Amino acid sequence: QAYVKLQVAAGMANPSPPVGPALGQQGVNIMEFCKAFNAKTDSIEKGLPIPVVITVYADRSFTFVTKTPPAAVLLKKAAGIKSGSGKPNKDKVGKISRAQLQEIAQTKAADMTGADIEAMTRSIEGTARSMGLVV
Amino acid sequence: INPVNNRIQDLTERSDVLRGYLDYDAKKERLEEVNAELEQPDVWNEPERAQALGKERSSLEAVVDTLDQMKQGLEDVSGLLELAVEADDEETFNEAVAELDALEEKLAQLEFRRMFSGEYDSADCYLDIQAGSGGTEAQDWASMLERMYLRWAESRGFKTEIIEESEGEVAGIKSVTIKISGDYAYGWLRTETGVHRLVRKSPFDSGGRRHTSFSSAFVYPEVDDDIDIEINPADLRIDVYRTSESAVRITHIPTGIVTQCQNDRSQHKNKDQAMKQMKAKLYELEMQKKNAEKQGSQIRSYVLDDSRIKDLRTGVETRNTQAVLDGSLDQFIEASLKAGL
Amino acid sequence: AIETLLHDPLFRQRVEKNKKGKGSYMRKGKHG
Repeated sequence: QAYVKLQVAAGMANPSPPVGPALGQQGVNIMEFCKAFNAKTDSIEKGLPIPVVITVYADRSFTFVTKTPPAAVLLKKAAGIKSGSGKPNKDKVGKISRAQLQEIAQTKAADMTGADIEAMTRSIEGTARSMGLVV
Repeated sequence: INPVNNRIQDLTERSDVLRGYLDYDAKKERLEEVNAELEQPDVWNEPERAQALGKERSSLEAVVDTLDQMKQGLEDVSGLLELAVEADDEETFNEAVAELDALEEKLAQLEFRRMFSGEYDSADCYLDIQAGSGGTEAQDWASMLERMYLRWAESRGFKTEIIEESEGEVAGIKSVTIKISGDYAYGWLRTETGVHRLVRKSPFDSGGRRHTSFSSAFVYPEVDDDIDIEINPADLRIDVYRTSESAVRITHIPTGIVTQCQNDRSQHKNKDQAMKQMKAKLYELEMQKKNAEKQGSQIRSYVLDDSRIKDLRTGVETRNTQAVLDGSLDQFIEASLKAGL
Repeated sequence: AIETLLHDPLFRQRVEKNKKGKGSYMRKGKHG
């Protein structure tokens, strides 16, 4: 019932220029969602984006459960780069160690629907490669 | 530490300058209204318009956002420095010293971006120096100008090449086409299109009278293989002439403007070159027209007697005439760029 | 139309009249 993940950094309260009508398309108010986000934030670090479930009920009171931070941002943070890569196979911008990736993987485990952390690690590695960083 | 100290303030100053140049308040205002519009859900019903709005917003945010970051980043750096000072620890101090560089670099990049607004600034270009009416003196002046420009190019790290040269019988040059080559050449040189007023006492004159000569420079970027428009075969005239058999002149009839080439050894090569030049010229003219639609020719006055050079439009004067002649004209060009003429 | 622009009388080679040399002689000064 109108569930979509679509938002930017958690520290930016009431993101109307990035999101705008996408969050306030249905009958729920713009103030509420922002407030909720803010509330969520207090238990975690600011700066990073965070996705969340938007099950918009008819009563104008929505249930919501946060997920892990975006795959990309986390990956970036271990790398230590702002812009990833333009034309990655021709010239390499940076590179990552596997141990770090593995470490990163383990912390997400709650949201990750999988028993094996190895799998997660390899997924992360793949993602990194795609971005443009030879492991 | 003194250099580090110097760097903190200087960076801030330059940021401030940049902001001023931008005239950021207007931009901010624009963003605000745009943001509001975006927030209203009826804008996305019409797609193209919505897209346009989105495009508008982001850039506005980003320039302004960049500025904000600079303001804030600088502050943070300052705070760090203060902390270091307070607590005699080496690592902190080192950090303070270092972190600032990146911000400065970013600022520089931003400035560069601001400077080179036009789409073809990055590409290499064709300088074209045609001498005045006067006579020998004019030719001499033209030659001098050419020399200056080549020296400037050399200083920059640009690969110069003479596409065409026509010589003056007594001295100097009647006219000369020069292909400059390198990164962002046109972005610098596009400003220096126009007439240049030399004023000096003529050695070619028997008497010691004081002569006033002119010479146009005209700069156009290389746009070959990218642009869709092509010259109509009927309007294009090819023409051959002797070197000083090999050389080729091209003529366009509707606009009534020509371009030539004599640097290549065979005819075919020359003709192609001419065509390339001609198309570039056409492109330049079209863009100029467009600009005009959207919306005397003398740009600099080199007075060698009183020993002052003064770019007219910008209003920057210098007395080291010799230096300027030798290719130290960067200063003028940057000023011009800043002005945004 | 650059060549035509260069041609215009605007940009014709001026030469400054002498004050002490050849064309020196003025019959009547700027003031009496």
